[PDB]
This record gives sequence, structure tokens and C-alpha cells, in this order.
Amino acid sequence: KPTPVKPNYALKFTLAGHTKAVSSVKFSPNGEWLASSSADKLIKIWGAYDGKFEKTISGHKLGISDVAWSSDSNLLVSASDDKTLKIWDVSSGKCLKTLKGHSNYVFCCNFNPQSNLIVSGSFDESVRIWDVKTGKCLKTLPAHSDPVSAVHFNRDGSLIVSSSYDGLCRIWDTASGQCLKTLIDDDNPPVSFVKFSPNGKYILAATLDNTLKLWDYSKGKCLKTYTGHKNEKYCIFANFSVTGGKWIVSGSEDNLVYIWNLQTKEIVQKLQGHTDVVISTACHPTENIIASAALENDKTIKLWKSDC
Amino acid sequence: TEAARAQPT
Repeated sequence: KPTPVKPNYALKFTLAGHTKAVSSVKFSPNGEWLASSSADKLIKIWGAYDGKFEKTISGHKLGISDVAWSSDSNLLVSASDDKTLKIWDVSSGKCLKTLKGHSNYVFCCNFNPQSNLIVSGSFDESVRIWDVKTGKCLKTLPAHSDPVSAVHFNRDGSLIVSSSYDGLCRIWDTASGQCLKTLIDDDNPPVSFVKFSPNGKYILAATLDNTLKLWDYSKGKCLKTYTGHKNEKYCIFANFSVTGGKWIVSGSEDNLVYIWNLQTKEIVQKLQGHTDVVISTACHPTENIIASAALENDKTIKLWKSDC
Repeated sequence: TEAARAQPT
């Protein structure tokens, strides 16, 4: 009979250097680098396989809540309490553009696959779509009635998903700016994170009632519910891990990384080592490697590797 | 310094 695999993620490196809470870590699409953002106003670049610090990128006037890579691994965009996003050339560290228009903290950001567009979400309750080349805002979606906790493009860039403390996940046509679907729950707990699945057919959404859910957004149906972790206070990133076994990965307010079997919903591993909330996790594009990062009483990033 | 994501609700 087949025997289901469980992962065996083990700590390989701890990445110290930020001087305040780390807010977000992301692997570059080419697998070579990890970028981190922090409340210390800095972006740092690290080797993905050895954790070696490479450079610091600076210029935001206030702390940073998110960072994201372009698909060519050459650009980053960051989202800051200074109400701007900045586009950076990673090789030179230079700020290429400052994206202005939000009226409150910018909280989340992402490029589309072609990386000609950036999507942002803000405490100002809007989602903005920006032209990478000109640095100008192309559209403002009247998306939410509370802070926007996450924004993500699907695999061909034709759709955006946004989430908010207003309790909604909303699906947007990138080209027309129209909302094509709003997903609700009876009580509408705050939605603290959302992203599309790799195949673009599902969204994974976190709510501040200690729950993650996998939804078929087109069918409007919840397929899977993941529990056991703690998430009532922070916008914690979650991920689909696909390089080995098919897992859901998330941080947690008990300072652990949780890994569940996507289909059975069983917890298959908990990764311990951080000394504050694990606000961010990321999965390497080709290797079974997780990066995790934690808040003010920790200030570090950890790299973990599994055989499957 | 501070960042919105690092502050609890």
C-alpha cells in the first residue's frame, strides 16, 4: 500500500541583521536570493541556499510591511508606512520609482507575472494598480471598507485577489477593474491574508479566528479548512508548498511554522525556533526550502530544508 | 520605527 510522506524540515541557517521586527520574506523567482523587509525601514538581500547577507537597500522614511520580486528577479517593490511603494533595482540598490497616491500605510504588494504591473493594498481601503515603467497609478479599485491585508495576481495576471479586515475576499479583472466575485462568510471575520493557488483555480485565505481556508472562488465553495495554529492579531503570510509533498505552510502567533497536508488537513510538521510571532513564511521555487521570519522580540529569518 | 504589519490589531 502507498505510505503518505511527511516532510522533515530542519533548521539550516538563522539570518540576523535587521534591528526591528521582520515583516516579510520572499524568494526570488530564480531561486538565488531571499529578500526581507522590516520595521527598521530596510530591505535586505540574502543568499537563498547559504543565508549569506548580500546587501541592504534603503530609502523608505518609515517601516516596511511587504516586499515582492519581479518575475525576472531584477526588481523589488516594497510597501511602507510612509504611504509609498518603492521600485528598486536589486543589482544597484537604487530606487527607480516612488509610487505615490495612497493616503495611509501601504501594507501589501505584488508584481504580475509579466511584471509590467504592481498591485498594492493599503490601510486607506483601496487597491491600486501601477505601471512599473512610468511609476504612475493606472487604476484605483474601490475594493474594501477596512485595511487591505493582501493582494495577489493569478498565474497569467488576468485576475487580482484582495482581502481585508472588512471580512471579504474579492476577485478583480485586471484589465477592466471590475469585481467578478466577492467571497463572504456568515460572520465575516477579518481576512488577514489571501493568495491564489499555483494553478490559479483556488484562493487560500486566512481569517483572524485561527483559521485558513482553501476556496474555489469561481464555485464560491470552501474546499478545505486548516486549524490548530494561532492567528487572531496579525496578517501572517501562508503558502502552497509544491516542490515536494503538497503542503500548506503558515506562520503562527505561538511562534511556530505550521505545515499541513493540503488534502487531508492534518498537521504534518511544526517548526520551532523563533522567539516571536512568525509573521511570514515563503517557499523556495525549486527546492524544499522554507524561509520564516518573526517580529520584534526575534528580528531574525530562518531557513529550513526538507528531503521531501 | 514601526511597520503596520508588525503591529497587532
